[PDB]
Amino acid sequence: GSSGIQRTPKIQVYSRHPAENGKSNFLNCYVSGFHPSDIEVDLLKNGERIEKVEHSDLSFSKDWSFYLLYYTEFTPTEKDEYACRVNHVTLSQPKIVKWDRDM
Amino acid sequence: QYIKWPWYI
Amino acid sequence: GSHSMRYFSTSVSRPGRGEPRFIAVGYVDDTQFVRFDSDAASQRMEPRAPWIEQEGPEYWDEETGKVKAHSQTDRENLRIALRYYNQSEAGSHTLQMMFGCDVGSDGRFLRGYHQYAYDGKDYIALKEDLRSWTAADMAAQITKRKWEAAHVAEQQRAYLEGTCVDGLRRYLENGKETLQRTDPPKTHMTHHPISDHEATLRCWALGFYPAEITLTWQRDGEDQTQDTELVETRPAGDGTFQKWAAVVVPSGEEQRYTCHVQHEGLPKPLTLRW
Repeated sequence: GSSGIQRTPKIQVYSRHPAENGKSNFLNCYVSGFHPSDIEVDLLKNGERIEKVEHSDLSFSKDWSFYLLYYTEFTPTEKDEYACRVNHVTLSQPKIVKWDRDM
Repeated sequence: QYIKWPWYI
Repeated sequence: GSHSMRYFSTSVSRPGRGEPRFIAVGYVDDTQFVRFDSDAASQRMEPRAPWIEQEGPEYWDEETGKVKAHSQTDRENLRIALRYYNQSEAGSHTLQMMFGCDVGSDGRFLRGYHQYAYDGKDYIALKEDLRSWTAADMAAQITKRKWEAAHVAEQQRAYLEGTCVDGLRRYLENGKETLQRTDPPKTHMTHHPISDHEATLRCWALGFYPAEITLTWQRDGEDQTQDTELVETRPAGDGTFQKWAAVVVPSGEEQRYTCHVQHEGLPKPLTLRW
């Protein structure tokens, strides 16, 4: 039941601090520039949805497009991979963005 | 401090 | 420098899945300090910054009242706009409002704002003179004539020059050790081979506050306006921000490129070189 000009979310997956195996950090998924505001965001650990993820209060930019930060505490390791999964009416399928410690 | 008055479209 | 206070409210209908949801957040500069969520349990304006927790029980009662009333008002405004546009009740629609003020270093009023968007595009906005309205389409012109007849602009002008300014200055004082700081960007460059012929140079800015920043690439002193990849400035989650800019360079030419960083926490803009 989308209304108004649709804008696909811009998705970034990253850590609060430069990653260091064994050191506690924060894993972030920032989604921005989207409309309408109905959206689903999850953080994944080895392809599995992380349970206690929190998010910022819905807000928006000057151009009226929305942004949200999803985040959870975590401890990077060598073997573990992380990702962000986003579903939005503009996406034909859920979009999965892998965490790359260099982005 | 929030606005004290909202009004209708 | 100058400072701003802003409140952003979003009302979203969800036909067949409940009543519309209303979310409001308040910011001083790039620091959130309150929120209200019509779906949440407390049904209260809630603190989100250390320096607003000192406000007493009457602040929270009054603020909770004003925001719950706006919540009811904008819920009804979605119904009105549906009627103005003769849109179907099957559709999901959105009403966004933004209001607040800017003040200078001495705390004098610099600008006020009071504006609405419907389904993501301009609906009606208070002009800078705080006396007249800009209406985006024929539905908003109905609202504009209504608000002209009820002198709404006089009330918003009074809020913007009075209460909005007083609150911002007060918040700036109580959170001075947090709001009047700047954190300069920590900067570095990374290098990522693409093939045997090309590598990505990425220029990083981390841990800065406020969020405003400019990163640009140059090749032999000339701007790389369009071969540069730039990401949206993003929160670290700790109250600082991050951004990077990337340029694709032919292997062996890395040293022709410079990255340039402008941030208000810097005394002079930076130049970085691989």
